[PDB]
Amino acid sequence: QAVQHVVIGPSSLIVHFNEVIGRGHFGCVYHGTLLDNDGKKIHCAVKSLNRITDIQFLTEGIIMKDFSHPNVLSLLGICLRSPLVVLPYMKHGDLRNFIRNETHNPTVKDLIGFGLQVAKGMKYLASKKFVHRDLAARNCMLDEKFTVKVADFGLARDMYDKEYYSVHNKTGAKLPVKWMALESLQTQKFTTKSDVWSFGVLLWELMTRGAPPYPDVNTFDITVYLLQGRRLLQPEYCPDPLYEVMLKCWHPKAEMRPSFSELVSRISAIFSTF
Ligand SMILES: CN1CCN(c2cnc3cc(C(F)(F)F)cc(NCc4cccc([N+](=O)[O-])c4)c3c2)CC1
Repeated sequence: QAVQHVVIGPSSLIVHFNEVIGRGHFGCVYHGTLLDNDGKKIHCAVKSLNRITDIQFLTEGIIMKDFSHPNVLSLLGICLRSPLVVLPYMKHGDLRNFIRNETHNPTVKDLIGFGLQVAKGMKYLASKKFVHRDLAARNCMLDEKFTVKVADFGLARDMYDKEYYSVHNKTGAKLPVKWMALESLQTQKFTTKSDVWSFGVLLWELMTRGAPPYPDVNTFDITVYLLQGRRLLQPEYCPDPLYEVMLKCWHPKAEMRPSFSELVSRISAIFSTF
């Protein structure tokens, strides 16, 4: 109820409804224009929540206001007036689309840096005891300054690409099966260590420039596949030490996996060497 420090004046926001920039299960995302404190016009992304009809409990992602880090998506505010969420505009869309685009030329070193940037955002989130539960290349955003923001959390949580989700049907939980840690597929619960397993998959996505993981393994078999110790193979252009980092993320023992803080050290070292 004490949300007032996040409310945006409706006469201070223009939502360009004719320009859908995204569609999630909870509602569309539009290009918008925001009048900032300094009185300057700024681009923004506005997310409508029209699908959620009854209940409000979603707004218990309001804790995202307290989050602040260059690699985590900030909340600009909410506009009441279907409640609307106002978020920064991300020039290059989701990380995975950006790298999949053949008219783009990210270098091998760009690709590793995107990876490090995510590692830093996850480091920050881990320390605030925040578990993401759906880290993947399609859920990171890339701004004009080519800064990666970890997204799809808090008021921005949604499915923007249902292709890779299963819906549990008993709990309604949305499960991105090919990004999920082994223990998660078995117990259906998520921890920082399961975020670390997903981060590994994210890395692999980067080095393949957004190839689909385990293309020849069907969704059912994925579990025995992992139980047998099979893992994603090294991409043609992934430096040996980086692949080594991926393997650590997928150790069958969660406690055995590196922290996000260790991942920041290792990737940063790799980013500088060569
Ligand atoms: C044609 N273009 C691609 C999309 N465009 C944008 C630009 N900014 C966006 C900002 C957000 C937000 F800040 F809310 F995160 C969301 C967009 N699209 C929905 C979306 C797609 C993929 C992932 C996520 N996400 O929350 O991880 C969200 C956004 C889509 C830019 C121009």
